[PDB]
Amino acid sequence: MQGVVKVNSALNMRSGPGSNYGVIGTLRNNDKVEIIKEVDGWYEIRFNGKVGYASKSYITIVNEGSLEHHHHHH
Repeated sequence: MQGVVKVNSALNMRSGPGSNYGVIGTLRNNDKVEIIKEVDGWYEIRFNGKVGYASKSYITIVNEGSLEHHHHHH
């Protein structure tokens, strides 16, 4: 499992799953991270030996049980 962060500039990381906790670090775009689990819609990721949560809007799950091959749109 590998999560991908998509942000125009940079996405802030938080110790708890909420904006109330506050930013504990800064994440860059195209930054591969390891997802531990999803709680309250928030994704648990680990970076630099630190554990926190990130917004699902800026995080896209890779291979979410996909199986389609050589798929073509329209």
